[PDB]
Amino acid sequence: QQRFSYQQRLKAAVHYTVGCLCEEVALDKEMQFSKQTIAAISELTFRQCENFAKDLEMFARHAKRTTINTEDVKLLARRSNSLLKYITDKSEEIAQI
Amino acid sequence: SKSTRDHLQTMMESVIMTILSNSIKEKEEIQYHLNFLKKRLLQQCETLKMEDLTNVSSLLNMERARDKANEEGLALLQEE
Amino acid sequence: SGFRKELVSRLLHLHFKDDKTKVSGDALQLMVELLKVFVVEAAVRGVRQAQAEDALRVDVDQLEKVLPQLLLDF
Amino acid sequence: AGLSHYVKLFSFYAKMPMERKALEMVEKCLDKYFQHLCDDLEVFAAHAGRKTVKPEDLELLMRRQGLVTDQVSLHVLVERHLPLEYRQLLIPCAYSGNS
Amino acid sequence: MDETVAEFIKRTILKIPMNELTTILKAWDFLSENQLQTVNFRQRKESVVQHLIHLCEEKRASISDAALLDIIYMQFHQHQKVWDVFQMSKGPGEDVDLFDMKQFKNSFKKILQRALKNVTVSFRETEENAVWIRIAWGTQYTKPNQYKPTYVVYYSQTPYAFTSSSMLRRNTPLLGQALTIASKHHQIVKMDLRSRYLDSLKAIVFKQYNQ
Amino acid sequence: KELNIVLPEFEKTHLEHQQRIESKVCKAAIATFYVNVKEQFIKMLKESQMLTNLKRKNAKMISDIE
Amino acid sequence: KRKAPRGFLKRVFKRKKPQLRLEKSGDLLVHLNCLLFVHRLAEESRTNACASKCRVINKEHVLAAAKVILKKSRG
Repeated sequence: QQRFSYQQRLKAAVHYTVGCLCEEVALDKEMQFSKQTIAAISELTFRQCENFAKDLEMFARHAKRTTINTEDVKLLARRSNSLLKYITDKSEEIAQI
Repeated sequence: SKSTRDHLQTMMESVIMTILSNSIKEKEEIQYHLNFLKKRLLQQCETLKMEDLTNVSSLLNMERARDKANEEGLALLQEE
Repeated sequence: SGFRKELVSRLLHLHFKDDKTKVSGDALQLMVELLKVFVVEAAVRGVRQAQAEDALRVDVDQLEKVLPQLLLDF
Repeated sequence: AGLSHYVKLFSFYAKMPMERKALEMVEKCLDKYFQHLCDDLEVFAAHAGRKTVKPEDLELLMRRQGLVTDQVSLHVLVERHLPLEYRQLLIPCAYSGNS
Repeated sequence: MDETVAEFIKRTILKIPMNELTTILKAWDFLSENQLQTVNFRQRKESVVQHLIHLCEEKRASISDAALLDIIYMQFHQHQKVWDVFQMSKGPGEDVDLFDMKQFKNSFKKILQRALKNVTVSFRETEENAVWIRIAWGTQYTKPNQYKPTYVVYYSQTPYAFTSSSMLRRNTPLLGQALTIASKHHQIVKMDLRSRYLDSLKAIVFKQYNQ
Repeated sequence: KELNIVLPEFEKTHLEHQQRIESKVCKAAIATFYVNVKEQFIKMLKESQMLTNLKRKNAKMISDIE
Repeated sequence: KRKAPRGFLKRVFKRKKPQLRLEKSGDLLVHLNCLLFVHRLAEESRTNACASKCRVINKEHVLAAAKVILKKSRG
């Protein structure tokens, strides 16, 4: 009752924005994201953000802290060297803001 | 054909997904509509594959295309 | 464009098991960065396996094929 | 050495015959595993602020493999694999002097 | 290096015993003398069946000689898959003055793919003047079935063409049909010799056993 | 056969729900859901057409053999 | 085989990284790390050998096993 009323609105929000991103990438590589494709990619993003939420709290707990710092999301970028080098300059951009 | 109708509930839940994306200002209204959709589930599932049906239907479609090719081949060769 | 502040301000806070644990705005925008690039890399990996099959459309089956690696390294 | 003992463990962990040139590839696989474990441990400890690495820095890396969960805690996995004297030193027993 | 081609090669390699790896593999000529030293034949079975299949992965193996490997396998294992014996018979007239190997390989494949359009017919003209045909059957609706082929040993100018009695499908009246059209004969007749020993059928039909 | 009755049963449900509708935007959402159900019924009709095409192939698997 | 090496594990830890202070029983815990690593590798090699339907583990199965196990076992 709270489960439905919550997850409905969260996946609706994320799917709205990833539909915007699908129109955003569809022009980069001149492809078309089918309705089942966008639905699957949004739900994959959601079930992986599940592990993101499981991740970041224990990442703070590891260093004996409650809040999420930029190092906690730095180890999030640690998962791959490619998004390591990506999120490094995006974090420098965030610090620019 | 049960898992077929849960995959039905999955895809018109993707339709739910898109309408909720465009209709985020109707949260209670679409929650009522969601209860009525579970009602649709309980209503037609009781009375009475799809992805596999679609893929094998297409596969058999080009198989029968190859088949009418074999038919024009065999019929014309038998005719000559 | 991308994930919005109002989007990740609620989506990430949905799953948190403690009510007093939050995400800061500077960190929230980095959640924006990584969740945007999450769709981006999921999409390019799907497009790449489609190119491996030389297809114009990406379906559910190849996504399920990459999940054992998609959730694995990404 | 340690990798040679580990492929000996592979013989009774795979429970099915192997080849020598394949276990020499498991040699480089174990070295390649450690080339990630030693610099994943360094960063997990560096975020923890400790130049040393302590056990709890390693249960987190366990969670990163995901083979430790809420159902299977860190103290559970030591039970199933390490021997008795090799497990006494990690998990605290109770003698009013818990290790 | 294809579908049902690399796998078919793998499935026909382990069939042969450990002794006759070199003897069979020298015949189909995919492995030139340089490639034979790369694979060590004496260690194990699954090692050789994996490195040998790799040597045709780099050679880009095709079904045309993948069936040929099965042909040389059968030439050293002709004492299985009990052979039928067909007997051709021309009418009154002169002999077949033009039994070209090229023309016979063409006139058999043409008639066999005229109706059985999806087959991999692979001839290997043996040194005893006996064209060793192998036909992987399968209707137009299906791919050619290389799991159970029907080897046909048509002795080149002889009326007699031994046939591996594998399934005796609706193709056995077309197997004789294309055999009697490619070779310029008129009638196909299974003489009702059905023996598993091909080198023994050859002596019996040609009366070469006591001569 | 049964698909004709199923389409009518699905269509009656849209009207039954629209009898209990509350707002105009909810009516539009219901119309979109009805279009989605029509697409699902079209998928079911495509499955029936696939059964018919498989029957044709079975006839085509015998005509070619004949 | 019921064994666990103290010395070689610490030597490997020192060789790969000259700056660390693996604690009194942290060697034990990295040995458990590799225990579970090799367990995962063995079971998923059984899995992908069943995928190839090969009765004996080979190079191609474990090569695909590396890119999965050492990637998820990575932090």
